[PDB]
Amino acid sequence: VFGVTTVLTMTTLSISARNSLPKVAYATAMDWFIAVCYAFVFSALIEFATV
Amino acid sequence: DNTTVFTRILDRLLDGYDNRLRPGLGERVTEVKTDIFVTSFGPVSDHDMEYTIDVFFRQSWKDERLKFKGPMTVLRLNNLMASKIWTPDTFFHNGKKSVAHNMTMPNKLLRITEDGTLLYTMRLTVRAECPMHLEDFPMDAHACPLKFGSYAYTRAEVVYEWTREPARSVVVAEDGSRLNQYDLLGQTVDSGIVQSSTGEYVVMTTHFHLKRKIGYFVIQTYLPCIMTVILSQVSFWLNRESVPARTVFGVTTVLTMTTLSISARNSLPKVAYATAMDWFIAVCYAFVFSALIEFATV
Amino acid sequence: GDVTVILNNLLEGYDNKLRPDIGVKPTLIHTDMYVNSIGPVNAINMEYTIDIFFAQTWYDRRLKFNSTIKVLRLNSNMVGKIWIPDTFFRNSKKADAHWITTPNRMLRIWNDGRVLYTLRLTIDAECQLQLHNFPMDEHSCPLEFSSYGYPREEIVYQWKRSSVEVGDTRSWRLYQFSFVGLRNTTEVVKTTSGDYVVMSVYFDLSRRTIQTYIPCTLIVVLSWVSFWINK
Amino acid sequence: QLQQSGAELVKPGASVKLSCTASGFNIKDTYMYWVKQRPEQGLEWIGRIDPANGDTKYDPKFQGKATITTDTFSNTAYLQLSSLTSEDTAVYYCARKGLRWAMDYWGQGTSVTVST
Amino acid sequence: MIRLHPDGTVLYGLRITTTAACMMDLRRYPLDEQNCTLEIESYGYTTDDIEFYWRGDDNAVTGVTKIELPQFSIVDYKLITKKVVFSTGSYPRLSLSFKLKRNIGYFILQTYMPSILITILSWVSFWINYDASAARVALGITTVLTMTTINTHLRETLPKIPYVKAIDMYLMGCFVFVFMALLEYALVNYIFFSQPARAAAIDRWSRIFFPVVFSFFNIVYWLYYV
Amino acid sequence: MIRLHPDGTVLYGLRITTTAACMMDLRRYPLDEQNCTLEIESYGYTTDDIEFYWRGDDNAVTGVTKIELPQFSIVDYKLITKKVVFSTGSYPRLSLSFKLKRNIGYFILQTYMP
Amino acid sequence: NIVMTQSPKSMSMSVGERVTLSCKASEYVGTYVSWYQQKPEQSPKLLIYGASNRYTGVPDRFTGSGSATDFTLTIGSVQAEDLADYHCGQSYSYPTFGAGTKLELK
Ligand SMILES: *[C@@H]1O[C@H](CO)[C@@H](O[C@@H]2O[C@H](CO)[C@@H](O[C@@H]3O[C@H](CO[C@H]4O[C@H](CO[C@H]5O[C@H](CO)[C@@H](O)[C@H](O)[C@@H]5O)[C@@H](O)[C@H](O[C@H]5O[C@H](CO)[C@@H](O)[C@H](O)[C@@H]5O)[C@@H]4O)[C@@H](O)[C@H](O[C@H]4O[C@H](CO)[C@@H](O)[C@H](O)[C@@H]4O[C@H]4O[C@H](CO)[C@@H](O)[C@H](O)[C@@H]4O)[C@@H]3O)[C@H](O)[C@H]2NC(C)=O)[C@H](O)[C@H]1NC(C)=O
Ligand SMILES: *[C@@H]1O[C@H](CO)[C@@H](O[C@@H]2O[C@H](CO)[C@@H](O[C@@H]3O[C@H](CO)[C@@H](O)[C@H](O)[C@@H]3O)[C@H](O)[C@H]2NC(C)=O)[C@H](O)[C@H]1NC(C)=O
Ligand SMILES: *[C@@H]1O[C@H](CO)[C@@H](O[C@@H]2O[C@H](CO)[C@@H](O[C@@H]3O[C@H](CO)[C@@H](O)[C@H](O)[C@@H]3O)[C@H](O)[C@H]2NC(C)=O)[C@H](O)[C@H]1NC(C)=O
Ligand SMILES: CCOC(=O)c1ncn2c1CN(C)C(=O)c1cc(F)ccc1-2
Repeated sequence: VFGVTTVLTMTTLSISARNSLPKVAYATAMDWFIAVCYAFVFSALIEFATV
Repeated sequence: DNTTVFTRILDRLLDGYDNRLRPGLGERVTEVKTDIFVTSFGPVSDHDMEYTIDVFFRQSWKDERLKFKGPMTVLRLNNLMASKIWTPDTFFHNGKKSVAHNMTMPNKLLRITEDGTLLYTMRLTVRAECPMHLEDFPMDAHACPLKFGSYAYTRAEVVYEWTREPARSVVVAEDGSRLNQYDLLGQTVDSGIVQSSTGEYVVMTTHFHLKRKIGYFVIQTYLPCIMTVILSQVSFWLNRESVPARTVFGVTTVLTMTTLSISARNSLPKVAYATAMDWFIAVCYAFVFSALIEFATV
Repeated sequence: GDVTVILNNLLEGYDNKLRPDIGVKPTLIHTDMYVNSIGPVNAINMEYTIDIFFAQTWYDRRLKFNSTIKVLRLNSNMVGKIWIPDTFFRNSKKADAHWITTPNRMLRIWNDGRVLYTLRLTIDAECQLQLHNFPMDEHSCPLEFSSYGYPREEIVYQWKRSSVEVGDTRSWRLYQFSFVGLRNTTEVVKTTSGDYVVMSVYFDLSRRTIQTYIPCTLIVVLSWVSFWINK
Repeated sequence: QLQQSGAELVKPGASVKLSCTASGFNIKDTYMYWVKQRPEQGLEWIGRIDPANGDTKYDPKFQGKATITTDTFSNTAYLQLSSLTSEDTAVYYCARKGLRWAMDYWGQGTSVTVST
Repeated sequence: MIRLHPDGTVLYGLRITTTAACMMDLRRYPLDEQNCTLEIESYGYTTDDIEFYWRGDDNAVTGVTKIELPQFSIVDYKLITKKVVFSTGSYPRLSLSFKLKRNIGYFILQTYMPSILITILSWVSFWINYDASAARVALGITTVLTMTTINTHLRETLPKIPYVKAIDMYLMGCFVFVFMALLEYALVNYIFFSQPARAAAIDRWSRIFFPVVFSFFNIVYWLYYV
Repeated sequence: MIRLHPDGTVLYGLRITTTAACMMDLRRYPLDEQNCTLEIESYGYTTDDIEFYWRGDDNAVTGVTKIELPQFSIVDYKLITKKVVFSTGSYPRLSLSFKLKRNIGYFILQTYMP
Repeated sequence: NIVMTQSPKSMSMSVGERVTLSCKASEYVGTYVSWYQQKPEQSPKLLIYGASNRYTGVPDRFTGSGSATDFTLTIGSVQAEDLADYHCGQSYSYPTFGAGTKLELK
């Protein structure tokens, strides 16, 4: 439940975050921060899955 | 001075020409000839129920006063000349918001033959209105009309006739169908007479036929329904002892049906009655409840 | 041949700015309109679309030609010259006439004055929308027109015998409502300039979310099946 | 309104030329048709000419066997047959389009008989 | 502008802004090539009175080397001269045409990965012992509904075009895969009680046959639509 | 309209639809008071050339009471007369300003109580 | 090619009686049917053009009605001279005529 909560919040955050900004080829200086949030939360999820 | 002869001819031609009077006022009626060359058939809209069409609306009528004796025998006059001579008023009985282009110079060619026969054509962008019947959605085959008739002149003064034989008048271009949902079939033309409070007016008619394509909706909604029903019928082959498994299996099929129906019914335009897809979705949605209640009584 | 002579005689010594009978009793314009279709009606914007064929008639002593020609029709090229009465729609938000091929206007001058002037329109009007009466709700959408620059002492409207028509009621494209009735009233309105005679035609409509709240409550009640399952 | 040539008698294999003269109107306004009628049978369409541009069409069964040319100045339309067999022994008409594409004015018709 | 000359050579230049319409084919979307056009021609004069031709085929069109699109990218532009015949005459035409090619890296990760992940997770269920059947049943159900929800959510952010695409065929393929996997497990669960060796073989054969067929299908797909 | 008079008093009237722009401070949303305005001035004539003044100050603007917005409510309107200085000269100006207030009861139940 | 089936083939009716003919059109023809009268050894004449429209100089008893693909001629009080041949022919496309009907009085 905890992990599903975190995942759903991250996704619903990322949608609007990238919606407020135009669609350019390169990655903005906010895509990196979102991707680091994302990588940490899914690393925690994989850790839970293997434990 | 090679243009002076033509300028003198033209100035003598317009000497005392009264544009308010149609040709042959007290004599025989004026007989306008019409012809359409649809360049591209625009995007039909279900919500607003309007369809955009592009035309090269051609006209031709015999005016007696413009006859001349000259060397060229066909005057290809400019676009400004078209306003001074008589030009028949031809509106569209069911066109909401049309537009005549003015891109780089008004798009109107005016040809005067030696006999007196004129030619007059525009490049309109018509936006008509066609009522639809969605009772067979999404398998409907409905026909959108287009009615254009003379205005301010009764039938005793102006009569429209198709330029060529009616089968070969309304022509659609080969690759002009910039249309995605539907598929074009053909054309149908039919003269007529429409009586009103003012008088009897002549009214040409054109019917364009349309048939919706189903290939998208097959892989969109129907096939997920069939898959979900087949999946919900799988429960019977599960073991009767594993109760929670069968319960979850039955509930999730209803969940899938709800998601699928919500996703599908959104694109449907608003109507008062029930469309033909609604019955299929309702039955596809009731069979899973049947299977669930069956599991319950078991 | 002679019609050009008649027109040139009518237009000589004719002044466009002045309405007929400026010093004596006011002109009496008769009005008659024909509703073609009623556009989509929405409750949010509180407005609706209509498409009518406005037609109005008035005597005029200066157009009194005498000849054998009883009636002369005219194209729209003549409207600019002779007098034409200003008439705006007080309820209009955005009104535009139609010029698909040419200006859509008609002009008919009978033997003794009595000009006829008709023209197509397309109007967007504010309809006072109320919803508490539901299921017995009966919305009334007004359309009221009146002169702009002339007081009651200088112009007066009046309807004809029937003066309102409808056609093809099945194809009016309106879904949530349904056409029921139609009435007509005349009033007098006082404003900054003076007193204006305000015609008014307003016809009634009746109504025939709930399909979307069910999938939410269904999933809510259905999630509870978890509880009675063994731990 | 319309006149045609007198009765024609010709041997098979030859070619005969028929004429339809229009008096009272310039043909360059309307079209011109040609219709044949066998004894005790229904009418049958042959061709169609436009004197304004010279365009012509033909019944696919008569294509190549009939030729329609017009003289705008003398105000007449001519129908010249090809090598004709002994079969087509019938009356020929010339018509002018009416209001709703109904051929209203008809000629008296000429009789072409193929004999030896 | 108007710029006369001593020998009568006028030069007339406007400054216009056209919202042209070009047929776009999205069957191969996302990775597709679009050829958009702009046809210039006369209207009142036939080919007997006027003639059109580009004034220097090399430098007839400039500034294309500098245009920047947010998504597409210019590849090549050509110049054509034709003669079009309508029902009234033969009109002169000139044409401007330049292909468009989309960027690749942004959309692929956004769209394709979730379905591949769902298919791999549906594969994860095979290793589980047949004793704890409820777990694999729950997995085979959750994968189906998660895939359906992913499809429904993806069908909104994409541009609404009512004809068949390639990404839709791909998603339907993945849906068929997970559905076949769940039917396979249902069969195994029903037939096991009569004969254990049948299921003990089918598990080890399916574990190696699903990924092979999946990779073969993807190889065919990415060979034909790239 | 054009209305002449025996003493030469012309009267010129129009019927205008203006999509004017007013600045809205939303630091206090949704419990805020808005001051949206409409500013009018001459353009080619300096203050040595033309003079603006409201006619019938009490009755300069009419029909405000009948106005009813779906979300706001017209509390009060005031009238102003000024002289503005630009780089080219001194131009006259008139102003119309009326406060706007929100209906808090429509937002209380929908936002705060959860 | 459009084909025009006319029925009946031949019918006889007494004087002053009601007579009705039919001209079924296989393909589509949008109200361009035209009825021609041919007395023996003369030239055809135009009775009805379009549908329910009488060409000038035609008596009042000749009346017709039309539809999309079904067409009907309705004579009123038949007279002595009205005995002739009647042909229905569509001009929606390259025109073609019907077989023809002969009406002899009895
Ligand atoms: C601020 O600036 C803007 C732009 O700079 C101003 O807008 C312009 O306002 C003027 C003043 O009225 C207009 O001139 C007049 O427009 C009317 C009606 O216009 C209609 O048609 C327009 C196109 O005009 C025609 O010509 C083209 C050529 O191809 C044809 O395709 C058309 O079919 C037309 O025939 C069209 O653009 C207009 O649409 C717009 O305007 C309406 C109304 O505002 C809007 O609702 C729309 O949404 C849209 O924005 C409109 O449809 C014409 O009728 C006038 O021409 C006649 O009248 C003159 C004076 O009476 C006369 O001198 C002319 O010769 C002509 O008269 C002829 O016809 C008479 C019968 O009607 C005869 O009796 C007579 O003998 C003669 O033969 C005139 O053109 C501009 O069109 C308009 N331009 C634009 C782009 O909107 C704005 O007004 C300015 N604001 C202020 C406060 O001043
Ligand atoms: C984009 O689409 C346009 C048309 O929609 C393409 O234009 C076509 O280009 C070809 C060139 O490959 C033309 O062929 C030419 O044929 C003439 C015949 O004499 C000859 O000069 C050459 O052999 C030449 O190849 C063709 O006429 C032209 N127009 C068409 C097909 O209608 C265009 O090539 C497409 N691609 C690009 C990058 O523009
Ligand atoms: C919306 O904001 C404007 C901007 O301030 C308000 O206008 C202001 O109104 C007050 C009084 O209504 C003006 O005060 C006046 O100052 C002159 C200066 O000589 C004085 O003579 C008057 O007796 C009065 O005190 C003030 O100048 C004016 N501000 C501007 C910039 O014009 C407006 O009132 C606000 N809206 C509402 C509804 O209050
Ligand atoms: C009731 C007054 O009606 C008009 O003022 C009117 N003005 C123009 N027309 C009408 C009649 N009318 C309802 C039409 O639809 C119509 C149809 C035509 F083909 C030609 C003109 C008109």
